[PDB]
Amino acid sequence: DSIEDKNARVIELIAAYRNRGHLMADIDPLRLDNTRFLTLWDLDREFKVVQRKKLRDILSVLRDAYCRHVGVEYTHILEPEQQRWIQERVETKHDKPTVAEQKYILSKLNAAEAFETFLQTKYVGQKRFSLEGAETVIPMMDAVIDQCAEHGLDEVVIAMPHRGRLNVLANIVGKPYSQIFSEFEGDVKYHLGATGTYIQMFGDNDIEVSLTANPSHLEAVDPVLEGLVRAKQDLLDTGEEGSDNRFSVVPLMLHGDAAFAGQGVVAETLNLALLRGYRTGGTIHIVVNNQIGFTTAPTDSRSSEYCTDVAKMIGAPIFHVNGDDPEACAWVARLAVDFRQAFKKDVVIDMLCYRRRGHNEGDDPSMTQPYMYDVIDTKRGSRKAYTEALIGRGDISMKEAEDALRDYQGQLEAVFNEVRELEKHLATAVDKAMLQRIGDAHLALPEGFTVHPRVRPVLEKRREMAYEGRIDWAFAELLALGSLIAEGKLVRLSGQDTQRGTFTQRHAVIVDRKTGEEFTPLQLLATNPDGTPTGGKFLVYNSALSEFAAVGFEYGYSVGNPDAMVLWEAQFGDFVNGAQSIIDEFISSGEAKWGQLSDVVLLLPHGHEGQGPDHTSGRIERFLQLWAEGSMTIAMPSTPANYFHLLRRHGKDGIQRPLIVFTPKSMLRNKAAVSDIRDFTESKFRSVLEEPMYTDGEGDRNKVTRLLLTSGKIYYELAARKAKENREDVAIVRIEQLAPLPRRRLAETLDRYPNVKEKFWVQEEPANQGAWPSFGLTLPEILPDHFTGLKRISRRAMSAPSSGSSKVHAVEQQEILDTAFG
Amino acid sequence: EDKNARVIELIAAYRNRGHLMADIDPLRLDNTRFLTLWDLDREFKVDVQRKKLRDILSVLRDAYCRHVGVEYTHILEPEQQRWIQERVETKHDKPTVAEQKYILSKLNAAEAFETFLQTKYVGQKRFSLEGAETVIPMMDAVIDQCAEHGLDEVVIAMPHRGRLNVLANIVGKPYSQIFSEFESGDVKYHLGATGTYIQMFGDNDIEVSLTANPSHLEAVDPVLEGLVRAKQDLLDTGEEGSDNRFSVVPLMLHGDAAFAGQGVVAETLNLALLRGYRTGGTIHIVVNNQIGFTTAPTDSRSSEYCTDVAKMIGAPIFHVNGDDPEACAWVARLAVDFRQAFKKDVVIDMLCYRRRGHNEGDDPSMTQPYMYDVIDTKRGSRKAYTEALIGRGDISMKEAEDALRDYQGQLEAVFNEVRELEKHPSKLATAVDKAMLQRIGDAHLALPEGFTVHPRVRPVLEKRREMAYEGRIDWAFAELLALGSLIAEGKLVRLSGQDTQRGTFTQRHAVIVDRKTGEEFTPLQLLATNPDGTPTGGKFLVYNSALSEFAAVGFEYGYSVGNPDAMVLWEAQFGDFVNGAQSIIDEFISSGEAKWGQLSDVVLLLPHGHEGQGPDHTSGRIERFLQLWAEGSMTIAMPSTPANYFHLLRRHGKDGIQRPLIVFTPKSMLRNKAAVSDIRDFTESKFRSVLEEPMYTDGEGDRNKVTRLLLTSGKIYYELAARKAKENREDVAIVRIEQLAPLPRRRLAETLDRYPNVKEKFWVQEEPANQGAWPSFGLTLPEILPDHFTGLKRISRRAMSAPSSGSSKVHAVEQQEILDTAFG
Amino acid sequence: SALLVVKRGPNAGSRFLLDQPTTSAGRHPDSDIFLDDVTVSRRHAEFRLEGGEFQVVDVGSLNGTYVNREPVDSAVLANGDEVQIGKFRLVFLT
Amino acid sequence: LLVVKRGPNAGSRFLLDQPTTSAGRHPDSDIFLDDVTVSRRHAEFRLEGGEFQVVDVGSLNGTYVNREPVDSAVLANGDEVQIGKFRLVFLT
Ligand SMILES: Cc1ncc(C[n+]2csc(CCOP(=O)(O)OP(=O)(O)O)c2C)c(N)n1
Ligand SMILES: Cc1ncc(C[n+]2csc(CCOP(=O)(O)OP(=O)(O)O)c2C)c(N)n1
Ligand SMILES: [Ca+2]
Ligand SMILES: [Ca+2]
Ligand SMILES: [Mg+2]
Ligand SMILES: [Mg+2]
Repeated sequence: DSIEDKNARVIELIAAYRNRGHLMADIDPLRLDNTRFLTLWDLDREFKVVQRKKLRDILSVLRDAYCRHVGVEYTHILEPEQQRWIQERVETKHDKPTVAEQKYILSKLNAAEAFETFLQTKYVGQKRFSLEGAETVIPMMDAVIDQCAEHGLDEVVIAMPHRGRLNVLANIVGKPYSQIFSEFEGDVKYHLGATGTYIQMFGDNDIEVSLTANPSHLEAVDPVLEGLVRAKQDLLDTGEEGSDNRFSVVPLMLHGDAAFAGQGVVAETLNLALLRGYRTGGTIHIVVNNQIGFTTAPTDSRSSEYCTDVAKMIGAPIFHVNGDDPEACAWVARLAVDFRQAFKKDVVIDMLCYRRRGHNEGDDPSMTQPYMYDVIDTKRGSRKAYTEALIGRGDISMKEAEDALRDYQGQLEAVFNEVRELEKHLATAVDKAMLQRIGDAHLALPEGFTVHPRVRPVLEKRREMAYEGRIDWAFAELLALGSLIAEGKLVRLSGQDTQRGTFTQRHAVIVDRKTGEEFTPLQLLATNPDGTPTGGKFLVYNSALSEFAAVGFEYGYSVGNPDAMVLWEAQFGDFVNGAQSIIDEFISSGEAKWGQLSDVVLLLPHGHEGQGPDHTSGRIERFLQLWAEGSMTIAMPSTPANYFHLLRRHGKDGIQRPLIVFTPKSMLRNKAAVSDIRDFTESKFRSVLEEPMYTDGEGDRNKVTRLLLTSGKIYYELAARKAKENREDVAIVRIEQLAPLPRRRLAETLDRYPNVKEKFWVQEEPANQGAWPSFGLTLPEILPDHFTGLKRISRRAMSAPSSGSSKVHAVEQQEILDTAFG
Repeated sequence: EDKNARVIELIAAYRNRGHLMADIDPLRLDNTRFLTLWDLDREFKVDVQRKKLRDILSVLRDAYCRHVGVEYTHILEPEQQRWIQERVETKHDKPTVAEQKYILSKLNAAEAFETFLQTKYVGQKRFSLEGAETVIPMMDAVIDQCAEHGLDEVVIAMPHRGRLNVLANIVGKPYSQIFSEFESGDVKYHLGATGTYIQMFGDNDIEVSLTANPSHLEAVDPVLEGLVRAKQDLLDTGEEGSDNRFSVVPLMLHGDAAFAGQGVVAETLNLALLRGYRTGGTIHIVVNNQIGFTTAPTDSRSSEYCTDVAKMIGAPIFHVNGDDPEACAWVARLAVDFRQAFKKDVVIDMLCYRRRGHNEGDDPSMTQPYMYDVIDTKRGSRKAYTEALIGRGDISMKEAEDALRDYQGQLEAVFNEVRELEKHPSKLATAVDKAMLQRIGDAHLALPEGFTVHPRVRPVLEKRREMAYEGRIDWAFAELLALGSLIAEGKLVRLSGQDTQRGTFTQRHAVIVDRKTGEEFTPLQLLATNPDGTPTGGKFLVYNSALSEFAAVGFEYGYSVGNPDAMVLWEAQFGDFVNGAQSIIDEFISSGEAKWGQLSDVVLLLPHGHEGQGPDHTSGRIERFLQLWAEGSMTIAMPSTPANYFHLLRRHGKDGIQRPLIVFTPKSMLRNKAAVSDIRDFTESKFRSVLEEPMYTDGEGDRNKVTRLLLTSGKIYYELAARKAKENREDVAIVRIEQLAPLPRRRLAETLDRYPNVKEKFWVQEEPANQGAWPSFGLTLPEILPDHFTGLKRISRRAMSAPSSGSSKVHAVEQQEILDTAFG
Repeated sequence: SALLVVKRGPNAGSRFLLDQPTTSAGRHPDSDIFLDDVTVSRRHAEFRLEGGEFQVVDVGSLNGTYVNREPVDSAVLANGDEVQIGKFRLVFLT
Repeated sequence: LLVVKRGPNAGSRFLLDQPTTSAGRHPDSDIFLDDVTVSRRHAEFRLEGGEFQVVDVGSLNGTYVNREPVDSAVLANGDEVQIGKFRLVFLT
């Protein structure tokens, strides 16, 4: 072998360390895997790298950069400038931290361990939430926040599971012990949100630090955190919808090793990282990798080398770091923030540590992991180990070690003392000009814009509707959103193909036929006729093909900005069961559990049209089952004007409560399902609606002996059958607001039909679905003088939302109408 | 020296990033997509060979920058990188004329089928494969390569696009069945199918099947894996087999926007190498038409490729030009070879286009004018491939005419057939004998020689032998008695879930770990062998799952579909986390039989009960499962005794009916000393859908003294019974409904008739008034049994927006209030 | 008079008598030997009998006609020969 | 006189009119500085004759005077004293 052959192997060796050195790094503080770890004469031979270096010197730089307490994964990144940035900061001789910095890390380890000792000594059942063996996450998190403050950023928003939460609250968020342990019994405090101010120890800046609320459902909060941060960024005019590119609100997402690899919402949330409608300018992820998930070993938890491998999905750099090295942990945390600031992309920190105690109380973890726990039993605490390492290296004197010990005792006294002291003692109507302005906006096209020939009639029809009436559902929605933007409200609308609309009805964004340029007619309403801004905005997006992460994000966004109108639209309501964890754990229940309020709107296209069991139902029955007084508003409007007033009421009521709307599909193009101008200018939301022959016509309510109560599009088919047979003995009353039940309005309406001898709840849905399961039980109870004897007319009970046959659908639909008028 | 360093770095640059420059897009939408000249004739040493720079560049550009983009240097295993490198960095032999004509025959059938579908029926545009027809010769090449390895079956999962095309041209189903009474569209877009594939050029046949699926994109991915795993365990191949062939292959199809956005994709990839879930590698095909309805890829994903999630498990990724059917078939064969060599997932990203709009009347130029102006210039895949063969002189004009006649005949074959088509519960004993109980008890102490039991586990083993011979059988042992007796009778039992080997509440110990070596021992596996040494045919497959609910529940549903004779149980850590698998519950478990005729006997074990641990550690949402139920879809139960749970599982496993079972299981009731069963309950009884208090059935209690009846289910029974005993309340009786669905109407009526002096009836439950069994029972009981349940009142927690309060003190106050009201 | 037995294909075991001057084999539903598969062209092959001699002729199929795994335009058949038409394998017997 | 310029109690004033004024996390401190970065016994403000002196009494994070670490320092009007994350200005 010649110098030419020797060179080729040296360049291949340099590449091998850059690509795979992380597989040999000393990252495990337990050293469980023993098997984990050119000739000798070539060591003093020089090689071109435009430097010249001896092979021993090349090896020394490579082993220090890639094979000590930090394992770097970055050659998978497709952007070469990002690879070079990491390479330059990792392949250099590092300046040892100053004694003041080392003592500061020790002070944080003192506070972390003193807090855990307090928690495990004072209370029962705290073992499951213990941070013992992972305490280095406290100086790590502190280094993340300090680095964000160093960049002069505005806020760090944290999301995390239970492990170390109270520790984080005290030692990171800075909440007093008297508030954390107030009436402490695990506790609800493990789930609550918090805010505080972080002050740099060595720098000139302060930064807000907050923590979002979350359920026990590991990782479900990940997309909620992203939406909350985006909402705050939009308010601060930073990031994607901001005049600056600082993304000055930082998501800091904490995870566990087994949950990060197994929960699909992790991948869904990473997939939002660079999207125009969802990007937050990069998240800082910290995985508390204690190499166990309750009793489960990593080999049964994941199919890859690392728990963090999913982050390779978006080309994020990954830093595997030894939790027994708090200096390497703090350094990795600062580098992660710097990378996030430089490239506005996610960084993942895999902190390798251990779980000192059993997962629960009384649990002896040597039952299922005897080898791991025999090794853990030999481990000294992170604080004692770091104190001893500082003495050994001569970084601190024995007098300073004694100072550190007295500091630790004082940290212990401080928390016991404080807890000891605590235990002792409006119209939604708009004027004609407003309707006309929104209509005219659809034709106020930019100079030289080419409308698609199939889109142009929609624009012209909207101006026609705004001035002359017969307003359809899709325009009534834009009238609601547009009038809110003109009144200074931020409106955020998103979902799958939501810009155009699944049923080609919305056209919130129109595309130039020759250039592809976009035009948003409702954005013109963000400017008053005189040219001044209203303060309003239209943020409309096509989401990713997600339900869990997308619904989570919109819930999060509404929490981050309570003054925003936030709407998420399902392609068909049948796909919202993909976001069941957000509905159950956040939307329907967050106010009662955490005092956390949300005004998020869910739009669920619903209706029996013979398109099958996945294109028929938004499961009204599930949302009604989840409901309890004051938790959500649930509606199925039958008219475009009533939908318009429902959205405007929701946006202007000053109440933060989720709204669930079962929206139409074929009823979008039903010519009978149109509204008059008067319905927008001189009316309000109608929780209960009567037939126009009684309110506007000459119909006689006294002739009615059979009352049909219903909701949604089946109203029009019932009304048509009544008109066909000239059935004056039958009346159809619509319940527009399904929850809260409009008890008073419903009673006052039914009293206007004195000769009614029988009442029926009519619905398209199977008997075990729709509004019947809750209404059949609740109506005779809350209105016994009106609804005792109430009977049901519906499709038979089914294990699916509908039949899979359109012919069977049509036969069943006719059977309901025939029974209603039989 | 500086030149060699550049050449070696250039070789690495093509291997790592050549795929970014490859000609993979048939539309060429992105125009911007695409050492000196004297160095081209200089020789350099390469891995040991000597080659000119121009020759190195030529091999690299042919391997990495033509119609195939290879992604493999991310793979951590160097032998896997070398294997790909050797097959990709070689001069390839052009396909023979017979092979090219075979690909053309498959393109003929694909396009003829699409022409038929778009011409005969309305509303077929949304499911069109036009612009992606090359997926048919690609899939055919995958299956043919699997048959070449002598494998047993390929099982396909896919969404709607091209499904009927796949049914006809891949599965081999006749047109008279595919188009029978033809109308998400027709139900046939969702149904399962089986067929036999015969190699055109080789000696083998291979079974080809297609699993059923809902419209929920990607939800079927973990169902496919479970089904494949169950079939592999049956054929004694794979993880739980005597051979390592994994002779049943998952073929998973996807769309570009769904593959990147649906979390179940990552959850399913995460199972790929797990001992309890691995299927020896899935072949993935992404039909990447660079659009998702009206959405552009930039709003769909945060990465260069829709396939980047597969990097999670170090899978090789092949981006291939859909306008090159030879490159597509070659990539398909190489993917099968890699899957066979390393038992790992391979992803094929097939770049193509969507010729038509995603819906009828929908002009896609409204939202994508540029893409559709380019698509309008594209010639069909078949015409393009036919013309290319003529141009290159691979086929004569006489053979092109042969191919055209063949195409016309493929068209006539489908039109003619459709025109002609248009013209035209076992209830045997679940009781076991004493010897059976004793054998399962003794198995817990029949430890391997030298096995060191953990000191806290040893009393559990000894208590089980004690219970087997003497009684007071607890819940955890009764479960293992059920599973053990089924294994002794020759049944395969698969049990899994989070920490299911030991049990979340440290109660199961299905697997015990040697204190000194970490070696595992499974006491119930000893029941797979008869006393005489012969096998029973039974097996115990028990695993700790990944921290997933969606993929894990999907897999277990899939497994039961794949092996209907298996006992398949999935256990939730707490029933409160099963809402993570809501799409499987709604789209498969509760509804698959009525929608597709697809049967499943999967068991869901949901730990449930109000104990003051908060809203995420209290409820498996009984009310949601009762709301989903309709006659014959599922069995829903909340047993109160260990023997009744034992009989419920044995009835479920022995009835010869494939129907899911939902069990609301206990937590603190596991250690309730009153919640124990006698030996006679296992040996001389059966499952009891309705249970009375033992003082009336076995004691001297007088039913005629009862004026107030308390109807309930689950653990609250014991608190009600203890309050009755404390106050000697002879005027009150407690009846348990053990089987919540189907409602045991006749047994409940016969039981209530035994209390003639009852003046009032109450449904008592722990759950909030809008949860538990009250919303369905409050409505159904007065209607199905009006002479018994008219006037039925509710005693429960108040209605709540969450399953419980977050305070244990509030819980305790509410629990006492229910008991006080029940006996007030 | 001779016989064709299907050895591979969905109709394996099926027998066809060759006792007329021309016997058509293809995907056309009117074929004397209807071979229903996408790998078989509408008009694929013909079995032509003349003076006790049986001959297989490819009549312009896409996937060709094989006799003892060798592609042919036309071939004189002999007892025991394997004929391949698409995925179908037939044995010719006397 | 000492005024807190940085810390949760910013704007709080403390009079130095005794021979020794303790500053630390001990709840009995003359200047109670409640933060994890402040040791139980951190610093002392000593008055001898006409001069005011700051003395570090063995804290972990040290005592800084005008951004420099000190064991002891004679204070002068306008000097900034750092005790943990707290920043105090010394005024005459
Ligand atoms: C979505 C979800 N599924 C299941 C659980 C039950 N659970 C609680 S802790 C745990 C293991 C967590 O492992 P890991 O993510 O490594 O975190 P660690 O406890 O080790 O910090 C599980 C399965 C949960 N809380 N959330
Ligand atoms: C889980 C789920 N969410 C939403 C939909 C609605 N949907 C039907 S087609 C479509 C887009 C599919 O895009 P892609 O995956 O690229 O497949 P393509 O139609 O392009 O083949 C969507 C959102 C669905 N069927 N499933
Ligand atoms: Ca509101
Ligand atoms: Ca069964
Ligand atoms: Mg863990
Ligand atoms: Mg697509």
